Amino acid sequence: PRLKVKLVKSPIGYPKDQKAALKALGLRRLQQERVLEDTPAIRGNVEKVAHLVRVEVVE
Amino acid sequence: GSTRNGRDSQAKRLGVKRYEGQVVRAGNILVRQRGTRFKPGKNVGMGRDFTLFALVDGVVEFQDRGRLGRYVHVRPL
RNA sequence: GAGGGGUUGUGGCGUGCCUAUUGAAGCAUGAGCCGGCGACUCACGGUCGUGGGCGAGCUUAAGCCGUUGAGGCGGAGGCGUAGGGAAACCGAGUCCGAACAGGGCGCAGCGGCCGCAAAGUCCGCGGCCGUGGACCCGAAACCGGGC
RNA sequence: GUGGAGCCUGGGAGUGAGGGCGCGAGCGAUAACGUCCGCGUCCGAGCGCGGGAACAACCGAGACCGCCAGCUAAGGCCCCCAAGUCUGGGCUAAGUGGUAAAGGAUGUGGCGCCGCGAAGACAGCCAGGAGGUUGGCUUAGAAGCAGCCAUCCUUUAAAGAGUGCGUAAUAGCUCACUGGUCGAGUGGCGCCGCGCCGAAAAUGAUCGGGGCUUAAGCCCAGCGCCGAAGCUGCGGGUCUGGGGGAUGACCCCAGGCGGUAGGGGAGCGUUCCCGAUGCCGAUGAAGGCCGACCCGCGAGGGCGGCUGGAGGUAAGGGAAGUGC
RNA sequence: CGCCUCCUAAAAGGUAACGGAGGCGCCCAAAGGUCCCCUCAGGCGGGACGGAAAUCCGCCGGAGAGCGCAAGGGUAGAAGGGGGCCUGACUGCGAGGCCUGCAAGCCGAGCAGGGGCGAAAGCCGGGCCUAGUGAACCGGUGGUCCCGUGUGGAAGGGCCAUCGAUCAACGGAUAAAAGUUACCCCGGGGAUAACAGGCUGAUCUCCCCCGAGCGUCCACAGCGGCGGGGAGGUUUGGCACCUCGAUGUCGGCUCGUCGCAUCCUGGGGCUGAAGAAGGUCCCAAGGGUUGGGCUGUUCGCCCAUUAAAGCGGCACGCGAGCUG
RNA sequence: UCCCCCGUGCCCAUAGCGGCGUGGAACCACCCGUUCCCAUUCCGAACACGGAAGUGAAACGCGCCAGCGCCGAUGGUACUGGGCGGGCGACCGCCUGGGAGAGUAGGUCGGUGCGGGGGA
Ligand SMILES: CC(=O)[C@H]1O[C@@H](OC2=CCC(/C=C(\C)C(=O)N[C@@H]3[C@H](O)[C@@H](O)[C@H]4OCO[C@H]4[C@@H]3O)=CC2=O)[C@@H](O)[C@@H]1O
Ligand SMILES: NC(=[NH2+])NCCC[C@H](N)C(=O)O
Ligand SMILES: [Mg+2]
Ligand SMILES: [Mg+2]
Ligand SMILES: [Mg+2]
Ligand SMILES: [Mg+2]
Ligand SMILES: [Mg+2]
Ligand SMILES: [Mg+2]
Ligand SMILES: [Mg+2]
Ligand SMILES: [Mg+2]
Ligand SMILES: [Mg+2]
Ligand SMILES: [Mg+2]
Ligand SMILES: [Mg+2]
Ligand SMILES: [Mg+2]
Ligand SMILES: [Mg+2]
Ligand SMILES: [Mg+2]
Ligand SMILES: [Mg+2]
Ligand SMILES: [Mg+2]
Ligand SMILES: [Mg+2]
Ligand SMILES: [Mg+2]
Ligand SMILES: [Mg+2]
Ligand SMILES: [Mg+2]
Ligand SMILES: [Mg+2]
Ligand SMILES: [Mg+2]
Ligand SMILES: [Mg+2]
Ligand SMILES: [Mg+2]
Ligand SMILES: [Mg+2]
Ligand SMILES: [Mg+2]
Ligand SMILES: [Mg+2]
Ligand SMILES: [Mg+2]
Ligand SMILES: [Mg+2]
Ligand SMILES: [Mg+2]
Ligand SMILES: [Mg+2]
Ligand SMILES: [Mg+2]
Ligand SMILES: [Mg+2]
Ligand SMILES: [Mg+2]
Ligand SMILES: [Mg+2]
Ligand SMILES: [Mg+2]
Ligand SMILES: [Mg+2]
Ligand SMILES: [Mg+2]
Ligand SMILES: [Mg+2]
Ligand SMILES: [Mg+2]
Ligand SMILES: [Mg+2]
Ligand SMILES: [Mg+2]
Ligand SMILES: [Mg+2]
Ligand SMILES: [Mg+2]
Ligand SMILES: [Mg+2]
Ligand SMILES: [Mg+2]
Ligand SMILES: [Mg+2]
Ligand SMILES: [Mg+2]
Ligand SMILES: [Mg+2]
Ligand SMILES: [Mg+2]
Ligand SMILES: [Mg+2]
Ligand SMILES: [Mg+2]
Ligand SMILES: [Mg+2]
Ligand SMILES: [Mg+2]
Ligand SMILES: [Mg+2]
Ligand SMILES: [Mg+2]
Ligand SMILES: [Mg+2]
Ligand SMILES: [Mg+2]
Ligand SMILES: [Mg+2]
Ligand SMILES: [Mg+2]
Ligand SMILES: [Mg+2]
Ligand SMILES: [Mg+2]
Ligand SMILES: [Mg+2]
Ligand SMILES: [Mg+2]
Ligand SMILES: [Mg+2]
Ligand SMILES: [Mg+2]
Ligand SMILES: [Mg+2]
Ligand SMILES: [Mg+2]
Ligand SMILES: [Mg+2]
Ligand SMILES: [Mg+2]
Ligand SMILES: [Mg+2]
Ligand SMILES: [Mg+2]
Ligand SMILES: [Mg+2]
Ligand SMILES: [Mg+2]
Ligand SMILES: [Mg+2]
Ligand SMILES: [Mg+2]
Ligand SMILES: [Mg+2]
Ligand SMILES: [Mg+2]
Ligand SMILES: [Mg+2]
Ligand SMILES: [Mg+2]
Ligand SMILES: [Mg+2]
Ligand SMILES: [Mg+2]
Ligand SMILES: [Mg+2]
Ligand SMILES: [Mg+2]
Ligand SMILES: [Mg+2]
Ligand SMILES: [Mg+2]
Ligand SMILES: [Mg+2]
Ligand SMILES: [Mg+2]
Ligand SMILES: [Mg+2]
Ligand SMILES: [Mg+2]
Ligand SMILES: [Mg+2]
Ligand SMILES: [Mg+2]
Ligand SMILES: [Mg+2]
Ligand SMILES: [Mg+2]
Ligand SMILES: [Mg+2]
Ligand SMILES: [Mg+2]
Ligand SMILES: [Mg+2]
Ligand SMILES: [Mg+2]
Ligand SMILES: [Mg+2]
Ligand SMILES: [Mg+2]
Ligand SMILES: [Mg+2]
Ligand SMILES: [Mg+2]
Ligand SMILES: [Mg+2]
Ligand SMILES: [Mg+2]
Ligand SMILES: [Mg+2]
Ligand SMILES: [Mg+2]
Ligand SMILES: [Mg+2]
Ligand SMILES: [Mg+2]
Ligand SMILES: [Mg+2]
Ligand SMILES: [Mg+2]
Ligand SMILES: [Mg+2]
Ligand SMILES: [Mg+2]
Ligand SMILES: [Mg+2]
Ligand SMILES: [Mg+2]
Ligand SMILES: [Mg+2]
Ligand SMILES: [Mg+2]
Ligand SMILES: [Mg+2]
Ligand SMILES: [Mg+2]
Ligand SMILES: [Mg+2]
Ligand SMILES: [Mg+2]
Ligand SMILES: [Mg+2]
Ligand SMILES: [Mg+2]
Ligand SMILES: [Mg+2]
Ligand SMILES: [Mg+2]
Ligand SMILES: [Mg+2]
Ligand SMILES: [Mg+2]
Ligand SMILES: [Mg+2]
Ligand SMILES: [Mg+2]
Ligand SMILES: [Mg+2]
Ligand SMILES: [Mg+2]
Ligand SMILES: [Mg+2]
Ligand SMILES: [Mg+2]
Ligand SMILES: [Mg+2]
Ligand SMILES: [Mg+2]
Ligand SMILES: [Mg+2]
Ligand SMILES: [Mg+2]
Ligand SMILES: [Mg+2]
Ligand SMILES: [Mg+2]
Ligand SMILES: [Mg+2]
Ligand SMILES: [Mg+2]
Ligand SMILES: [Mg+2]
Ligand SMILES: [Mg+2]
Ligand SMILES: [Mg+2]
Ligand SMILES: [Mg+2]
Ligand SMILES: [Mg+2]
Ligand SMILES: [Mg+2]
Ligand SMILES: [Mg+2]
Ligand SMILES: [Mg+2]
Ligand SMILES: [Mg+2]
Ligand SMILES: [Mg+2]
Ligand SMILES: [Mg+2]
Ligand SMILES: [Mg+2]
Ligand SMILES: [Mg+2]
Ligand SMILES: [Mg+2]
Ligand SMILES: [Mg+2]
Ligand SMILES: [Mg+2]
Ligand SMILES: [Mg+2]
Ligand SMILES: [Mg+2]
Ligand SMILES: [Mg+2]
Ligand SMILES: [Mg+2]
Ligand SMILES: [Mg+2]
Ligand SMILES: [Mg+2]
Ligand SMILES: [Mg+2]
Ligand SMILES: [Mg+2]
Ligand SMILES: [Mg+2]
Ligand SMILES: [Mg+2]
Ligand SMILES: [Mg+2]
Ligand SMILES: [Mg+2]
Ligand SMILES: [Mg+2]
Ligand SMILES: [Mg+2]
Ligand SMILES: [Mg+2]
Ligand SMILES: [Mg+2]
Ligand SMILES: [Mg+2]
Ligand SMILES: [Mg+2]
Ligand SMILES: [Mg+2]
Ligand SMILES: [Mg+2]
Ligand SMILES: [Mg+2]
Ligand SMILES: [Mg+2]
Ligand SMILES: [Mg+2]
Ligand SMILES: [Mg+2]
Ligand SMILES: [Mg+2]
Ligand SMILES: [Mg+2]
Ligand SMILES: [Mg+2]
Ligand SMILES: [Mg+2]
Ligand SMILES: [Mg+2]
Ligand SMILES: [Mg+2]
Ligand SMILES: [Mg+2]
Ligand SMILES: [Mg+2]
Ligand SMILES: [Mg+2]
Ligand SMILES: [Mg+2]
Ligand SMILES: [Mg+2]
Ligand SMILES: [Mg+2]
Ligand SMILES: [Mg+2]
Ligand SMILES: [Mg+2]
Ligand SMILES: [Mg+2]
Ligand SMILES: [Mg+2]
Ligand SMILES: [Mg+2]
Ligand SMILES: [Mg+2]
Ligand SMILES: [Mg+2]
Ligand SMILES: [Mg+2]
Ligand SMILES: [Mg+2]
Ligand SMILES: [Mg+2]
Ligand SMILES: [Mg+2]
Ligand SMILES: [Mg+2]
Ligand SMILES: [Mg+2]
Ligand SMILES: [Mg+2]
Ligand SMILES: [Mg+2]
Ligand SMILES: [Mg+2]
Ligand SMILES: [Mg+2]
Ligand SMILES: [Mg+2]
Ligand SMILES: [Mg+2]
Ligand SMILES: [Mg+2]
Ligand SMILES: [Mg+2]
Ligand SMILES: [Mg+2]
Ligand SMILES: [Mg+2]
Ligand SMILES: [Mg+2]
Ligand SMILES: [Mg+2]
Ligand SMILES: [Mg+2]
Ligand SMILES: [Mg+2]
Ligand SMILES: [Mg+2]
Ligand SMILES: [Mg+2]
Ligand SMILES: [Mg+2]
Ligand SMILES: [Mg+2]
Ligand SMILES: [Mg+2]
Ligand SMILES: [Mg+2]
Ligand SMILES: [Mg+2]
Ligand SMILES: [Mg+2]
Ligand SMILES: [Mg+2]
Ligand SMILES: [Mg+2]
Ligand SMILES: [Mg+2]
Ligand SMILES: [Mg+2]
Ligand SMILES: [Mg+2]
Ligand SMILES: [Mg+2]
Ligand SMILES: [Mg+2]
Ligand SMILES: [Mg+2]
Ligand SMILES: [Mg+2]
Ligand SMILES: [Mg+2]
Ligand SMILES: [Mg+2]
Ligand SMILES: [Mg+2]
Ligand SMILES: [Mg+2]
Ligand SMILES: [Mg+2]
Ligand SMILES: [Mg+2]
Ligand SMILES: [Mg+2]
Ligand SMILES: [Mg+2]
Ligand SMILES: [Mg+2]
Ligand SMILES: [Mg+2]
Ligand SMILES: [Mg+2]
Ligand SMILES: [Mg+2]
Ligand SMILES: [Mg+2]
Ligand SMILES: [Mg+2]
Ligand SMILES: [Mg+2]
Ligand SMILES: [Mg+2]
Ligand SMILES: [Mg+2]
Ligand SMILES: [Mg+2]
Ligand SMILES: [Mg+2]
Ligand SMILES: [Mg+2]
Ligand SMILES: [Mg+2]
Ligand SMILES: [Mg+2]
Ligand SMILES: [Mg+2]
Ligand SMILES: [Mg+2]
Ligand SMILES: [Mg+2]
Ligand SMILES: [Mg+2]
Ligand SMILES: [Mg+2]
Ligand SMILES: [Mg+2]
Ligand SMILES: [Mg+2]
Ligand SMILES: [Mg+2]
Ligand SMILES: [Mg+2]
Ligand SMILES: [Mg+2]
Ligand SMILES: [Mg+2]
Ligand SMILES: [Mg+2]
Ligand SMILES: [Mg+2]
Ligand SMILES: [Mg+2]
Ligand SMILES: [Mg+2]
Ligand SMILES: [Mg+2]
Ligand SMILES: [Mg+2]
Ligand SMILES: [Mg+2]
Ligand SMILES: [Mg+2]
Ligand SMILES: [Mg+2]
Ligand SMILES: [Mg+2]
Ligand SMILES: [Mg+2]
Ligand SMILES: [Mg+2]
Ligand SMILES: [Mg+2]
Ligand SMILES: [Mg+2]
Ligand SMILES: [Mg+2]
Ligand SMILES: [Mg+2]
Ligand SMILES: [Mg+2]
Ligand SMILES: [Mg+2]
Ligand SMILES: [Mg+2]
Ligand SMILES: [Mg+2]
Ligand SMILES: [Mg+2]
Ligand SMILES: [Mg+2]
Ligand SMILES: [Mg+2]
Ligand SMILES: [Mg+2]
Ligand SMILES: [Mg+2]
Ligand SMILES: [Mg+2]
Ligand SMILES: [Mg+2]
Ligand SMILES: [Mg+2]
Ligand SMILES: [Mg+2]
Ligand SMILES: [Mg+2]
Ligand SMILES: [Mg+2]
Ligand SMILES: [Mg+2]
Ligand SMILES: [Mg+2]
Ligand SMILES: [Mg+2]
Ligand SMILES: [Mg+2]
Ligand SMILES: [Mg+2]
């Protein structure tokens, strides 16, 4: 069970800890997609930036 | 036109210094305080200015004993 | 001479340069234009870094001899090889102390004898620091001797 | 959680005038493009790009280079102006939209809530509306209706010693009030949406303009498209990492590459020295003037034609009066 | 102007303003160490002199008293009150920490020496705690006997301990220090005032809402208590945003031009409008809006007239147009 | 291992105040004395010693009672981390996660560890 996370809204203008969450997820470019294992710690950062991101449950 | 106020003293950096579960060494300060807001418990001494400090290496534990007060203990490792 | 050069009618877009500023196209500074001159260096010391030499050692200074764009000699001396203490002094310790206490400051190679790699030190190079005007230009002034 | 993350030692700094905005406070006047802190953010240094008419900091978005390719963001799709004169339901008539408040109003629409009414309402027309009472605090008037410490009867279908107008008083009109007349609604509340007034300032006006009314305005619900230097496709550069391969030989894959103060790296060119008793040079040195050519990311370097007429100087190193 | 307490301070710490409130520059030989004992303020009732409150008794009374002094925290299961013995208001040190730019400041178990109290467990390196303070340099005093300029001494130093700071501008320039400049000068700043502009609109000017009450009667002809909402940007200011490598200032003269909250003339409604003359409001910016005395004046007062002798904006319009 | 009592802890008022009732064999207390140890800023009240005639009156223990005190949901709301909108403002909303305080229903006249003496 995994999470497909697409960065869809720019973090410019958002607090630095939300920029850091993106770094924890490996999201560094707009429209970039990452597939991460679905653990509570990863899901914590995905939710932190949910207003920036598009999520999809996979495999 | 002039102010009779304008004075204040330096802040004193009071408060708890080691929270429950933290590993301390003997002599470590655990609480800076005015009076006995916390009381020394097992393996914790108290100095002339109410400072709580650990008497042994170990782990900090807090305990709220109601009307008996709040206590800081150090459980040896 | 299926390409390119010159010119520019129309359409799109478009707030000089530098300086100083929170912020300048800015109605803030400087510049008419062109050419030439024009501002981070050098000596000595220091501190790191670095390229080499040698290594419990490293290195010479003034000179002297040679050379006439030839190098050599010269160990006086300097840094390092021990620290601690105000000092007497003791010394891998020493200082405080009554202490054999406690504490401060100190004390310590890889390989199959030879290698290597290294204290440290010498020289070159580079950054930055100290002393000099020390990146360059600029006062109002102060002082001396004359007119 | 492998990130231009973190920690340790040391070399070099610059900065120590901030500013807007959002939130939380203090000061100020629940003033200031005001001021002083806190958390955040952007500009500073992103006055690079789209939107906002124009505009550092509002919205969108972090610009390595190239393309007459594609998708989007905010914002837009009647014409200026790229894309809908797109679809369905409603509202507004004020050009409201396209700057303002207490407050005022039979503007409009949607709701609730009372009543009063075919035991005949409301409106209109039609009568009546009356004795005690020129009444009591009362006199200088106070006679229902100048203020009070009053509302009581009587004749009735009905009638408050009185709603408003009038008198100095009186009267008078006329209300609540009851009867007839027609023949179905009528009066009063409260709430919501959108509008109206309240709304005067100095050069010429204007929502950015034109112009727009079952909108090209506003509210609700949709489908499509346009739209940036964001994202994608293709090609290239450089650095970093990983592979090749063993080592800078070149290749392949991946990622980073806005930037002021400032740190670091790699280069270009100028003058001079070694190279050089050499070598290029009158079949033409240096310098000058051209070039649409070649190499180089670039600073530059070649090459060619003309000028010029005697100097110039390689690979590799060295030193500075070195680039306006 | 250093230091302490509380708040501001956005529930860790820290956090500013010429923000809101208070305190310190001491003190105590016990007000210190230890051992033992004791428990408040206040209310009610009772008691000679004796009272709101002196001292006594009883009942209720968890902490509102007390703790030398500000404030806060803490506190009777004592840190409060009383007594006995005492000097730990130790010497030599100090694991480990708090805080922190530095330097300071703070807490501190434990070991040794020699003690105090206690039967003992133990406690004691001043004070319930947080303010009661001052780095160096220079010098004094006691001790130490470490240095002693050929040598022995001595002079003079070092070391240990302690002293002399309103160095209070309290991280403290010298051992030693006030004014004036319109006779002024230089370097700078629109980092910062005076002018004008800007933002703001408290103040200013104007317009409204409410309807007490006035107006013989009658809230609204004309007025409008106490309160409430706005507009304008001509006043005085707030702020300090362009301009200090210069944006010339009051008043006058000259020349206009604009706004309309209209002074006159034109058109109106209401009137407590008989007429005539007025008052008040509405529409209206086309034109017009005098001459003189005083004063630098703007303004204003005055004289004589007038249909009227309007008020504001234009860098308080206009000095590369004049005056001064 | 059950009930009563006596010591001593823990939870820290659901354990408290008040009213009533109960217990003396045992234990505890008051009690009986003040010679002795010790003691009163006076007092054998207290502290202390030696006792054992009495009483559970005081105190203590154990019950019952909800007048006070104490505890107190569920539901709803305020507020809010994060995300969004609106207003010229004072300020007002929406989404997601969190979520009081007051008050209401109700609860409570304690629960429990260890040792000792007694009882069955
Ligand atoms: C002039 C200069 O050289 C420079 O200064 C700048 O200009 C000005 C500076 C100051 C100024 C006015 C001042 C100081 C004043 O106090 N003015 C008041 C009052 O406000 C004024 O209206 C008059 O009122 C009656 O008397 C006056 C009264 O003293 C006017 C200026 O124009 C700059 O642009 C110029 O280059
Ligand atoms: N989920 C929250 N933290 N909400 C905060 C509420 C604040 C916001 N101004 C509102 O009234 O809606
Ligand atoms: Mg998406
Ligand atoms: Mg964004
Ligand atoms: Mg981004
Ligand atoms: Mg944004
Ligand atoms: Mg955040
Ligand atoms: Mg955080
Ligand atoms: Mg991106
Ligand atoms: Mg004062
Ligand atoms: Mg203050
Ligand atoms: Mg002060
Ligand atoms: Mg402080
Ligand atoms: Mg402070
Ligand atoms: Mg403080
Ligand atoms: Mg704390
Ligand atoms: Mg102590
Ligand atoms: Mg103390
Ligand atoms: Mg726990
Ligand atoms: Mg414990
Ligand atoms: Mg052509
Ligand atoms: Mg062309
Ligand atoms: Mg062409
Ligand atoms: Mg075009
Ligand atoms: Mg331009
Ligand atoms: Mg511009
Ligand atoms: Mg240039
Ligand atoms: Mg310049
Ligand atoms: Mg400047
Ligand atoms: Mg400036
Ligand atoms: Mg400025
Ligand atoms: Mg220009
Ligand atoms: Mg210009
Ligand atoms: Mg200027
Ligand atoms: Mg200029
Ligand atoms: Mg300047
Ligand atoms: Mg010139
Ligand atoms: Mg020219
Ligand atoms: Mg030149
Ligand atoms: Mg240099
Ligand atoms: Mg030089
Ligand atoms: Mg040099
Ligand atoms: Mg050097
Ligand atoms: Mg050097
Ligand atoms: Mg070197
Ligand atoms: Mg050598
Ligand atoms: Mg040698
Ligand atoms: Mg030497
Ligand atoms: Mg020495
Ligand atoms: Mg000694
Ligand atoms: Mg030692
Ligand atoms: Mg050591
Ligand atoms: Mg070697
Ligand atoms: Mg070496
Ligand atoms: Mg340096
Ligand atoms: Mg010099
Ligand atoms: Mg000089
Ligand atoms: Mg120089
Ligand atoms: Mg220099
Ligand atoms: Mg002179
Ligand atoms: Mg002099
Ligand atoms: Mg002089
Ligand atoms: Mg002379
Ligand atoms: Mg970085
Ligand atoms: Mg970094
Ligand atoms: Mg790394
Ligand atoms: Mg560094
Ligand atoms: Mg460097
Ligand atoms: Mg450097
Ligand atoms: Mg600086
Ligand atoms: Mg500096
Ligand atoms: Mg400074
Ligand atoms: Mg500053
Ligand atoms: Mg500033
Ligand atoms: Mg600031
Ligand atoms: Mg500031
Ligand atoms: Mg703000
Ligand atoms: Mg802010
Ligand atoms: Mg908001
Ligand atoms: Mg707010
Ligand atoms: Mg705020
Ligand atoms: Mg505040
Ligand atoms: Mg106001
Ligand atoms: Mg500001
Ligand atoms: Mg503001
Ligand atoms: Mg403000
Ligand atoms: Mg900021
Ligand atoms: Mg700057
Ligand atoms: Mg930006
Ligand atoms: Mg930035
Ligand atoms: Mg921008
Ligand atoms: Mg810009
Ligand atoms: Mg542009
Ligand atoms: Mg823009
Ligand atoms: Mg734009
Ligand atoms: Mg545009
Ligand atoms: Mg802009
Ligand atoms: Mg701006
Ligand atoms: Mg980029
Ligand atoms: Mg498309
Ligand atoms: Mg869109
Ligand atoms: Mg448009
Ligand atoms: Mg079109
Ligand atoms: Mg649409
Ligand atoms: Mg349509
Ligand atoms: Mg209208
Ligand atoms: Mg309009
Ligand atoms: Mg309009
Ligand atoms: Mg309204
Ligand atoms: Mg209204
Ligand atoms: Mg209406
Ligand atoms: Mg309506
Ligand atoms: Mg009457
Ligand atoms: Mg009548
Ligand atoms: Mg209107
Ligand atoms: Mg429609
Ligand atoms: Mg596009
Ligand atoms: Mg594009
Ligand atoms: Mg890109
Ligand atoms: Mg590519
Ligand atoms: Mg890189
Ligand atoms: Mg590549
Ligand atoms: Mg690449
Ligand atoms: Mg770059
Ligand atoms: Mg580098
Ligand atoms: Mg070169
Ligand atoms: Mg050059
Ligand atoms: Mg030469
Ligand atoms: Mg030669
Ligand atoms: Mg030659
Ligand atoms: Mg030849
Ligand atoms: Mg020839
Ligand atoms: Mg030729
Ligand atoms: Mg040449
Ligand atoms: Mg040459
Ligand atoms: Mg060329
Ligand atoms: Mg020729
Ligand atoms: Mg040539
Ligand atoms: Mg020659
Ligand atoms: Mg050469
Ligand atoms: Mg060579
Ligand atoms: Mg030069
Ligand atoms: Mg200080
Ligand atoms: Mg605070
Ligand atoms: Mg606070
Ligand atoms: Mg705090
Ligand atoms: Mg801290
Ligand atoms: Mg002050
Ligand atoms: Mg004071
Ligand atoms: Mg005493
Ligand atoms: Mg009493
Ligand atoms: Mg009494
Ligand atoms: Mg008496
Ligand atoms: Mg009494
Ligand atoms: Mg108290
Ligand atoms: Mg006091
Ligand atoms: Mg005592
Ligand atoms: Mg005592
Ligand atoms: Mg004794
Ligand atoms: Mg330490
Ligand atoms: Mg420190
Ligand atoms: Mg201090
Ligand atoms: Mg001892
Ligand atoms: Mg002893
Ligand atoms: Mg002892
Ligand atoms: Mg003894
Ligand atoms: Mg002892
Ligand atoms: Mg001790
Ligand atoms: Mg005390
Ligand atoms: Mg005491
Ligand atoms: Mg004290
Ligand atoms: Mg001190
Ligand atoms: Mg000195
Ligand atoms: Mg001395
Ligand atoms: Mg001596
Ligand atoms: Mg001697
Ligand atoms: Mg001698
Ligand atoms: Mg001698
Ligand atoms: Mg002798
Ligand atoms: Mg001797
Ligand atoms: Mg002697
Ligand atoms: Mg002596
Ligand atoms: Mg001393
Ligand atoms: Mg002195
Ligand atoms: Mg003072
Ligand atoms: Mg000072
Ligand atoms: Mg001073
Ligand atoms: Mg001080
Ligand atoms: Mg000094
Ligand atoms: Mg001094
Ligand atoms: Mg002196
Ligand atoms: Mg002085
Ligand atoms: Mg002085
Ligand atoms: Mg002077
Ligand atoms: Mg004068
Ligand atoms: Mg004078
Ligand atoms: Mg004079
Ligand atoms: Mg003169
Ligand atoms: Mg003169
Ligand atoms: Mg004179
Ligand atoms: Mg002068
Ligand atoms: Mg000057
Ligand atoms: Mg100067
Ligand atoms: Mg100057
Ligand atoms: Mg200014
Ligand atoms: Mg300043
Ligand atoms: Mg100013
Ligand atoms: Mg000024
Ligand atoms: Mg001014
Ligand atoms: Mg002013
Ligand atoms: Mg003025
Ligand atoms: Mg002006
Ligand atoms: Mg001004
Ligand atoms: Mg201006
Ligand atoms: Mg202006
Ligand atoms: Mg304004
Ligand atoms: Mg206003
Ligand atoms: Mg206004
Ligand atoms: Mg006002
Ligand atoms: Mg108005
Ligand atoms: Mg009215
Ligand atoms: Mg009246
Ligand atoms: Mg009337
Ligand atoms: Mg009235
Ligand atoms: Mg009126
Ligand atoms: Mg009034
Ligand atoms: Mg107002
Ligand atoms: Mg007003
Ligand atoms: Mg104005
Ligand atoms: Mg003005
Ligand atoms: Mg002002
Ligand atoms: Mg003003
Ligand atoms: Mg001001
Ligand atoms: Mg200013
Ligand atoms: Mg300024
Ligand atoms: Mg400012
Ligand atoms: Mg100026
Ligand atoms: Mg100039
Ligand atoms: Mg100028
Ligand atoms: Mg000038
Ligand atoms: Mg004036
Ligand atoms: Mg005019
Ligand atoms: Mg008008
Ligand atoms: Mg008229
Ligand atoms: Mg008329
Ligand atoms: Mg008439
Ligand atoms: Mg009349
Ligand atoms: Mg008449
Ligand atoms: Mg009239
Ligand atoms: Mg009217
Ligand atoms: Mg009218
Ligand atoms: Mg007119
Ligand atoms: Mg006109
Ligand atoms: Mg006129
Ligand atoms: Mg005259
Ligand atoms: Mg005359
Ligand atoms: Mg005159
Ligand atoms: Mg006059
Ligand atoms: Mg005159
Ligand atoms: Mg006057
Ligand atoms: Mg007068
Ligand atoms: Mg006349
Ligand atoms: Mg007239
Ligand atoms: Mg006149
Ligand atoms: Mg004017
Ligand atoms: Mg003015
Ligand atoms: Mg003025
Ligand atoms: Mg003027
Ligand atoms: Mg004027
Ligand atoms: Mg003028
Ligand atoms: Mg002039
Ligand atoms: Mg003038
Ligand atoms: Mg002029
Ligand atoms: Mg001029
Ligand atoms: Mg002119
Ligand atoms: Mg001019
Ligand atoms: Mg004149
Ligand atoms: Mg004059
Ligand atoms: Mg028991
Ligand atoms: Mg237990
Ligand atoms: Mg009871
Ligand atoms: Mg009984
Ligand atoms: Mg009982
Ligand atoms: Mg018995
Ligand atoms: Mg019995
Ligand atoms: Mg006796
Ligand atoms: Mg006996
Ligand atoms: Mg007795
Ligand atoms: Mg007893
Ligand atoms: Mg007995
Ligand atoms: Mg009993
Ligand atoms: Mg008892
Ligand atoms: Mg019950
Ligand atoms: Mg609770
Ligand atoms: Mg509750
Ligand atoms: Mg709840
Ligand atoms: Mg929020
Ligand atoms: Mg809300
Ligand atoms: Mg919520
Ligand atoms: Mg929730
Ligand atoms: Mg709450
Ligand atoms: Mg609750
Ligand atoms: Mg109970
Ligand atoms: Mg129990
Ligand atoms: Mg037990
Ligand atoms: Mg038991
Ligand atoms: Mg038993």
